[PDB]
Amino acid sequence: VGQIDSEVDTDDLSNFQL
Amino acid sequence: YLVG
Amino acid sequence: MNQNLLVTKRDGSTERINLDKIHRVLDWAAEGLHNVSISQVELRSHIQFYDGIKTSDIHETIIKAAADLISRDAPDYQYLAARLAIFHLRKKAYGQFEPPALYDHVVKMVEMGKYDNHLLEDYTEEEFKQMDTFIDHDRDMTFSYAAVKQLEGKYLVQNRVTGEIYESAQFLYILVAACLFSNYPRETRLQYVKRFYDAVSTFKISLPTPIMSGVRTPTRQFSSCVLIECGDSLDSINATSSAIVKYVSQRAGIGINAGRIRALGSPIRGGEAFHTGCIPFYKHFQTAVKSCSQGGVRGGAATLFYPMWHLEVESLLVLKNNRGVEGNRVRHMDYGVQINKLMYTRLLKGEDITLFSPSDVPGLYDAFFADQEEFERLYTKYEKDDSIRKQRVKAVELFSLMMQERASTGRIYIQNVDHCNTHSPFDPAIAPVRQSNLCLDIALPTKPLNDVNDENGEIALCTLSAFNLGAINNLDELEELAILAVRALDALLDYQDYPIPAAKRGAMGRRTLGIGVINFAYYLAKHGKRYSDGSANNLTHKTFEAIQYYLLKASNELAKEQGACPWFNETTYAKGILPIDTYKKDLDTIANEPLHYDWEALRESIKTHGLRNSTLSALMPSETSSQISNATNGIEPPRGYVSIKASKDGILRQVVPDYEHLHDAYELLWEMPGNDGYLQLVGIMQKFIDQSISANTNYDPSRFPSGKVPMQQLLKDLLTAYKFGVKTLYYQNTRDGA
Repeated sequence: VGQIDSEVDTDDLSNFQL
Repeated sequence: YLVG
Repeated sequence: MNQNLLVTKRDGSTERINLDKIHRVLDWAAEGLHNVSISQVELRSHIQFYDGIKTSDIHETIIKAAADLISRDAPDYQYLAARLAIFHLRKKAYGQFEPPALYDHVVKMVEMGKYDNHLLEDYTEEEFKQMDTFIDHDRDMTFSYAAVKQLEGKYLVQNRVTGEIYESAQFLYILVAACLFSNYPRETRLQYVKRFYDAVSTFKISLPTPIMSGVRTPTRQFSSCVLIECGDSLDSINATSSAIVKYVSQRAGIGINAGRIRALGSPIRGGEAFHTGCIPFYKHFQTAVKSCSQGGVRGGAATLFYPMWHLEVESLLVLKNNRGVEGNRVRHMDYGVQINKLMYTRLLKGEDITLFSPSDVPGLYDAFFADQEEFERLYTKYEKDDSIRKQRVKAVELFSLMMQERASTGRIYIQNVDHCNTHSPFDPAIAPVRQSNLCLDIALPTKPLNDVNDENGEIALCTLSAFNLGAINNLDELEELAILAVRALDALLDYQDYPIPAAKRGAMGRRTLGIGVINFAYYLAKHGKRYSDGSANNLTHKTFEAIQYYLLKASNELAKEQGACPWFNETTYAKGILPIDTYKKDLDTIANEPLHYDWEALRESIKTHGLRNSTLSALMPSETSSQISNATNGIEPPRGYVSIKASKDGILRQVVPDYEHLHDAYELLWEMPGNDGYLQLVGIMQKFIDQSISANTNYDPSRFPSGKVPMQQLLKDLLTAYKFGVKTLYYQNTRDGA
């Protein structure tokens, strides 16, 4: 079912705080 | 109570 | 010129037509409803009447006629139809509309072997005479058509060959009450029976299907789901399998932890041939799961859990991917990928994730669930040690692989294992939580079996119930309801039978219960909140603090009376730790509501007299229960205002509660712009919930460029969920109108 675009940006993620 |  | 239409009766055969009898009955059913046309109904059904038709078909036909007019704009047809169906169903079971006196009904049912004989032993005729005075058969008129369809379909005691229905919903409620409180002191027994009876007949408390269909009958099997943990050994594998077979033969949902099975390639442990790996065994668990189902595929459901860092993780993650070699696929079981802090950090820093067979990294598996510090230490240690078999994968590749598979199938679930251990009722060093159950709402301690009858094993169980947030007026009605829910369940724990020794052990040891809500969505609509803007954050906080506080008050009250559960000392509760002391800190940033309850008084009361039950809350999904009560399901927003069910008896429609006045108030599922709103609400609920919540992520391809959901959005939502302490993540739905 789910059709995705597999492009990932680690730079964007980087700054996230868990 | 608490079992003993 | 006397052109009649002969109705035929239950072998009493021939007789003229009674179109004025019919109208009377219709007229009656219509009483109080708005916008329903009795004539419309009559026209639609009279046209299909033929000369020697039996009366039972005249009823079905007027019932269907009414049911087929149900609509958003004419929702009182659901009551008109139900009331006709109820009426018919009365005649069908009793020959009149008026139910027999309770004692007579029970006596007749015990002779027929449909009700447990202990009912007459435990209660005197005078006692039954009195319960009968609590009963109100007019509450039968509050059910909506879909509700009656479900009661008729799977709650009421009936003959499944002949089709014969033997009872009315009110006897079901009264006798569930009676059985569950049958061992109470004569002094209070009947006051409890009445209070509960009322709670359940007025839909304040919902109860699972096995319970509502069986308690009162001769069975003693009421399990909806179990949690088994497989050790890394043929003995355990065998036991696990054995246990699954007994449990699926009683219709239970299975949650299996097979994370410790060593990886393909590992050395033979003196006779145990795990050279071959996890998959062959997974297959074996799937066949065990499906052993008592229809073709060898239809019915019998399980969810298998494994650490993200397991050495065969990349083979495991694509087990339900249909395009692949048959031998390397176990498609009919859902998986639960287990993740913690360090895994995500490796994703964020674009570093690698190291795979390892559990067999080769001493202390790693345990640390993973119980101590993050130690997991970090042993993890980095074993990364460096080149003696240790290992594999390196780019964390981004691994995460996307799992999200991809979760996206396509919708059935690749997440479990944040640190969150289930740092914020739990249990002490991780003695009784850690290392798996969930089938729908990812349960989180309890489990110990592997060494044989099916191993007395040192532990199997966790689903002991469930739920508050209708739509049927209470204020949150202070939850103190009475917590009492009644907790006491009834706790009684059930002793009432039912245990197929496997380790499942008795867990229940008697920790007396764990999972009570949650239903009707959340309708509750938020009546208070003018929505899921996606964050407008419901403090209300949710207020509502879940009240649910948890009263559950703990009721359980604490109960321990006073009858003693804390045997292993109460393994809980964080025992050590004076409360859910409000260990929740995930970031929640502070999205809700300011203050606690309204004396948590400190209860903290001491808990430390001193303990808890009857080791866990009390868990937010599970609920299709059936919800339907009977005409409520939105668990905490999920409705897909639309009218939901459709198929049947042999035509299309069943059910309109959301109070659509008339709240259509603009509801926020339908695909109207939410994204998942943040909802994930926050789940995080707030998780502050107070002992166990977990079956939370869903939902994506609509219309909202994205070229109709493709970005993997970025999928990871961001995943991280949003972890950041607000969400323990598990269940289904992922894709589409824009269903």
